[PDB]
Amino acid sequence: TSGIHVLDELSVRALSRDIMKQNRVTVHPEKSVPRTAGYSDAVSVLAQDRPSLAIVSGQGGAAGQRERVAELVMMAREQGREVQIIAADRRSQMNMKQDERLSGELITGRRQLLEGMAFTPGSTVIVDQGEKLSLKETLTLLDGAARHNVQVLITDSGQRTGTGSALMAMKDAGVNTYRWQGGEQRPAT
Repeated sequence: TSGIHVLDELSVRALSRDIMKQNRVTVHPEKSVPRTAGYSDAVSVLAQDRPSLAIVSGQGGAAGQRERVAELVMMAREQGREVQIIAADRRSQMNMKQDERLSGELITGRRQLLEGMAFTPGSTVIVDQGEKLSLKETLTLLDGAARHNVQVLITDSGQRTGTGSALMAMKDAGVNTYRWQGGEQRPAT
């Protein structure tokens, strides 16, 4: 009875549909209405809940959009929790830059990537990406961490014409929850 306001995905389901309503918003190029905050408010609220997992599409602004989702990472900075986040194909340049918080403090990126050991899965992951090649590689490693306290918050920059197709794209990255184990044992199949 109590604790029924938020469920495993009921909260995420409602905000995903409203965000898509602006994803294909009836906007004319003669007077395109900018609204980056439209999916910033819908998606940011879902992280305050618990299960971080939604869809977002950008209309204009590429450099400010990558730093914007990183503002969400600050909300985790105060909560004593680091998070792994990847921008579109522009993330490579961000690695040289973006030293205000992602210099190397995600969470299990220490021994699991360099020596084979495992790190306490308990981070939050959000991957904003126009290209889908970035979404699939991030998804494979994230699968192990998602078993514990992790989640996928992502945006996109190529769903303006096809958004539902992008959802299957992430699923094709190897992520598959069976019953006793997910796709953690499927590094490439």
